[PDB]
Amino acid sequence: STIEEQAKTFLDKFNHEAEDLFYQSSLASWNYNTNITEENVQNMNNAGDKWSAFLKEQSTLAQMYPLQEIQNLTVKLQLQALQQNGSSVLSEDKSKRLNTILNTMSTIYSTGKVCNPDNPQECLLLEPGLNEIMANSLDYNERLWAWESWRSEVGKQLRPLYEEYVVLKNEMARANHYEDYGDYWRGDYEVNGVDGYDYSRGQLIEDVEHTFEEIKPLYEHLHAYVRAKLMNAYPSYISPIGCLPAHLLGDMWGRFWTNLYSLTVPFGQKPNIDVTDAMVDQAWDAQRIFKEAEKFFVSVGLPNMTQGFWENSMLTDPGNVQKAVCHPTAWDLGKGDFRILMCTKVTMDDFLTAHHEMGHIQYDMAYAAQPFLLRNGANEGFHEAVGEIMSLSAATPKHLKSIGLLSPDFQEDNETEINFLLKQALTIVGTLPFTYMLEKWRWMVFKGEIPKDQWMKKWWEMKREIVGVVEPVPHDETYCDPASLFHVSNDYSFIRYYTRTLYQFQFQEALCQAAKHEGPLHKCDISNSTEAGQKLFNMLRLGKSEPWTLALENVVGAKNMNVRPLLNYFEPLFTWLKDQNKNSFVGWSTDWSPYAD
Amino acid sequence: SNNLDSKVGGNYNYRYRLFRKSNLKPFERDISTEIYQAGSKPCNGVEGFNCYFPLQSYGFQPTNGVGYQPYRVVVLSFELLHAPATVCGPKKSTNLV
Repeated sequence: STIEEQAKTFLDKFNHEAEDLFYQSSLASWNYNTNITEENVQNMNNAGDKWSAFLKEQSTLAQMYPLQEIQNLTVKLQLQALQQNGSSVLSEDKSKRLNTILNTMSTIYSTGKVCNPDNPQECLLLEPGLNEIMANSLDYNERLWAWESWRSEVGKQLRPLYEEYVVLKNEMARANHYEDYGDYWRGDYEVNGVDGYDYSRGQLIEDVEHTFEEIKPLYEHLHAYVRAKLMNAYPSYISPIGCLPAHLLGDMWGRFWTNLYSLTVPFGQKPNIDVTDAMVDQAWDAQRIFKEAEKFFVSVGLPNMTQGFWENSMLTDPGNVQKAVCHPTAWDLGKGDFRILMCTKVTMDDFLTAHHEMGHIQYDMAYAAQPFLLRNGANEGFHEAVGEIMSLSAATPKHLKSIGLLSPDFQEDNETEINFLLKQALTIVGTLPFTYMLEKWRWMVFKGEIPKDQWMKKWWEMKREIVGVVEPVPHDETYCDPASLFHVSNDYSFIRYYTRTLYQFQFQEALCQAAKHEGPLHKCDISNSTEAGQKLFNMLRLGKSEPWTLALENVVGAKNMNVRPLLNYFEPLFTWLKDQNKNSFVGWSTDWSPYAD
Repeated sequence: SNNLDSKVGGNYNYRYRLFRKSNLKPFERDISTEIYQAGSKPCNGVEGFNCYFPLQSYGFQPTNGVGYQPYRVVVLSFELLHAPATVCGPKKSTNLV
């Protein structure tokens, strides 16, 4: 009768055909990751190309239904996915050139290497060679050579390729009614047509700016703690008031301080929680670790797994002849068929990794009943943040003592919790401004505020101001540091890490309140709390059918990102950092550099 | 019947209707392939803008879940009519004293 039946009928036609087609590509990827061969990679690529072609052919009818007078949010969200053209707006020459740029940029990133000036015949590749130098090795020269030569060998080669990527992508986004490809990434959280829950694209830039100022009190104290500790290892290069060198952060990109835990132990004489021996003594295996991990999910009140889930999952690498991908990855094969790939070992490192991938399944399995176009997450933050809150509560010693891994005689004290708490801050607190730094720089590059020649100049400027980091050797305009990152060269969004981090503690504070927990969040454990899982499943089942702000309003107590649950998590850490920073300077000084004279 | 009716690629022999111009009656059967016309324009026997082919096949693949696997369903409708009765189950019988 009316026009409404066209969209309601067409989406049902797409949701029927695109469902099996998408699964044919997903199961083909499962078959490839389970057996890396020449036949499976072709089935994976032939299936993906087939489904991708189906999306463009269906966009013809999607654009013939204007959403101007339509108030149905379900019809609006589903058609907007197909109504957009994306890279199809430009000619094949510009689209093919873009793919050649990313394929060329990804290859130069993967094939990077550095050998010593004294030993040219042993050049170490990006992985595992150079990564261990920034992570494990404590030598000042090995970390400096790996950093500077990487920027010269890989950073310079990726500088010119990054130009057409920014230029070609800006033309793509601008044709799709965007300001730039930076705003294109900000469109993920877009919400239009809802009273009290609308969200503009530019609001993300204000959220990271506001929350960064609220993270600064915790970041400035930890930075002084890390500088004071690293100054003991490198006193002839690090000033007690200056900045931290870039090659002493812990990685080849300056994102995490997790590798600096050995150099920044709060109490190297006190013990820590580790059940690697308890599981081996209790005769645990890859299946029992997963099976006992499921008891945590059912205890909190979340749905249990099926027989097809466990029977068809991968627990180990099936030989070198049929070598599978041992990377943890939660798979949604479709039609209720969910599986996980992991080469699990008996250790606490894989104990929490099991809950992480199992947490991803609880996300996807919740909204599995939604339509195909709506059977996805509302944003990038909700996908990965829900997986961490379940594993972190499992890492709490209260759960381990209940299951029987950590013995009950283990003493718990504030001195011991700071070891686990500050180790986490090196990963969280030492990463929050770095993502805000990168995405702020990248967002300005897509918009065009920073000239192409001033990349290294403005990048080094932001490093001293935002994070307080300085390079080991000065770089001229021919360098391009952030383009050498995996997410940048492979066309990925890194702002999700910042949003996922703040969303992680927001959901944790919501579930810790659902567990009737008191005190800081670092000692929180939601085990055996049936209301905890019930509160989460009410949110996971939404998928992308409702606004993302609505899921946060009735769960975590806000519509945007917030630092309130971060400080409560690191509440006693702020006191500890305050005492250790008594003989140092909170914050940093942009006038100091390791190559100063 | 997942181990019996499921087929690699989907059992295309078992199909079903997604849309119809009117709601069926109790125990009604309609196997027409008429195009569901929503707008004032004619479908001319082909789907498109405001037109849709109402029948589609099932995706009964062996990898389906409990909610999508095939289930051999049978409905048993009874009729209490003025006409005489014809069939009831076996009556108990015992020894002869």
